Parts: sequence; structure tokens; C-alpha cells
Amino acid sequence: QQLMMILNSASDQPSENLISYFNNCTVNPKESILKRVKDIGYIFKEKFAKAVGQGEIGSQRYKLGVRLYYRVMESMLKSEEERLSIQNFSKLLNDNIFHMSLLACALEVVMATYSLSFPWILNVLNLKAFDFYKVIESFIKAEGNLTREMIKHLERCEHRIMESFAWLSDSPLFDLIKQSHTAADMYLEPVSTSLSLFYKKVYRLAYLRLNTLCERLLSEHPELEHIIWTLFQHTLQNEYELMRDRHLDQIMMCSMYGICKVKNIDLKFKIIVTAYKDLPHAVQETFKRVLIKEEEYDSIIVFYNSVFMQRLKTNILQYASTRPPTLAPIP
Repeated sequence: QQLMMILNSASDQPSENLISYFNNCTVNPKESILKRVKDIGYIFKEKFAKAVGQGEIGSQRYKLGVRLYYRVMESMLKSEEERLSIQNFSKLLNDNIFHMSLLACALEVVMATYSLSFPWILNVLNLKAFDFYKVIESFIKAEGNLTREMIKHLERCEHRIMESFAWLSDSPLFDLIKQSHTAADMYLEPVSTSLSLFYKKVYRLAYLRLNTLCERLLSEHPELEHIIWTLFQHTLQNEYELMRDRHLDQIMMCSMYGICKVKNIDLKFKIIVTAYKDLPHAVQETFKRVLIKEEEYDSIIVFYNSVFMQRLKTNILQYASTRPPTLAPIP
């Protein structure tokens, strides 16, 4: 309540202390910051109306988001003023993607509070999930009045991007992969620390879920988990194209079934799927509707046979050889 209460009384404009930060820039970003907000207001309100249909609420949502945007900006730029050279600080303030991400995240907090939720705001602003993902942790750190429920919501957004959204076709992620840590650092990157940190968090997320299912399904073969994880991590690292337009948990379940298969262990997909459902956010569509080729979808069993196996045949077989591949680090 404390945050929304502040926003209802807060200024619609940048404070003088935030303007003071603007003045310290070699290239004064203020004019472009104000115009960006005004122009985004117009697009936001229209797309809002187009969404909800006929019936002011739209204008107030944007107004509150803008107020929070300026609040968190000022808070975030206090730390960054110490951390960045004069040149980079100016570069950050004139960075469109930084501002759009900061604004999107503020709008998401207001939308979710007065609940069209994630990822609706990304399509409104034409903003890639991977670019938005860069701001979340620093946003949370810069806004001390966020409620537990909102932090959890933003963390949920972050994890949805990590598990699916960042892997959609056209995602900037694949460009970074082809090539090869505050929000400011990651937006200052040219056209990788964004890549490194993203993968580290994905690995952490992925092992957590694998651990859970393994502990419930393969206790009598406890050797299996680390082996399954090595297949999982290797595939995320080296066969990343399998993730494109698909879901982290699909590669997880296939790695389990795949490893158990080549160990001659009876673990039906049916048993795997059933345990998956008890995962805190798990949704039956993830194993029922899996992309195969050129927009045709089927169950996970078909995906495993037609795509997963055919790409990873030689890889999985090594885990049954006399020289199985070296176990992967646990994150």
C-alpha cells in the first residue's frame, strides 16, 4: 500500500534532483526522455482501449507508471553515478532500450497491482523479453517499497522470460549466442556479460526443477540426476536451437527420459509428466503442446522421438559408453 499511496501523491515530472542528474550528462537526455514518455503515452492508451474495449482508467494506469518510472530512475541513478564514467552515465541516459525497459517494468507493477498482465506490456512497447529481463533485478533493488507479492510477480516474470520468452524466434539472445552486472552495465553493452549472467541464472533455475523431479522419481537410482543434468546443461549450452520457440521444462523432461532409456531403466514419459504437474507453476500445455517443425505441435513423446533424439542421438549414447562424458558443474 505504501508505494501506491506515494504514486497517487507523486509528481508527474522528474524531480530537480533527477534533473540535476540529467544536467551532469554530456548529452542532456531530458528532452528525449520527456518526448519518449509523451509518445509512449499515446500508444499505451490506444492499445489499452483496443484491449479492454469501450468504457480514463487507461490514462491513469500510464500516469501512475510514469510516476513510478521517475521514482525508480532517480533511485537507480544514485548508485550508477558512483559506478560509471561521465561518458557512460551520459550514454545510459540516452539509451532508448534502457528507458523503455525501465518504463515497461514500472507499468507492469501498476498493471499487476490494479489487476493484460505480462507479457502484454512487451508487445505494447514492441520490447524484446531479453531486453526487458535486463532491468528486473536492478529495478527491484532500486524500489524498496515494493511488496513481497510484487517482487514475487517480477521474479515470476523474470523466470518466464528465462524459461520461454527469451528463446522465441528473433530474440536478441540467439544473436549473442551466435557471437560467443547491474541493469546499467547490461544496457551499456554494444552490438558478453548479459549472456553470461543470463545463462548462469537459467542453469540455476533449470537444475532446481530437475532436482525436484529427480528426487521424487529416481531415488532408487540416485546416480542418474547428475548424469541427466550434464545432458541438460550440455544441450542448453551446445544445442540451443532446440530451445527456440520452446520451453525449458520440455528439454528437462526429455533429458530425463533420454538418459533412463539408454541406461535400460523403466521410466515412462507418463510417470515423468505426472510428477511435473506438482511443480509450483507447471501447466499441462507444456507437455501436451510441444513444437515439432514448421509450426506443427504435438505431445512431448513425439518431440522426443522426432526432434530431440534425432539431434542428440550420438550425444546420449555416450552416457552408456565406457568413456561417458565428464559430469557438468552444479550451479
